[PDB]
Amino acid sequence: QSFLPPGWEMRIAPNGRPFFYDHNTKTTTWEDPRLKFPVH
Amino acid sequence: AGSPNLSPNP
Repeated sequence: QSFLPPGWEMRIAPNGRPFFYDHNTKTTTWEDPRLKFPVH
Repeated sequence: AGSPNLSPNP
């Protein structure tokens, strides 16, 4: 996506939780995923 | 859905 790498699904949850979750590692993280960008 | 809603519990 625009913010966010090709791993990712930005879901801000009905509790107040935007989990930036990677689909290649299946990791739910609140840490900046764009950090992984060098993956390309 | 199959969207990431599973909050990591620390």
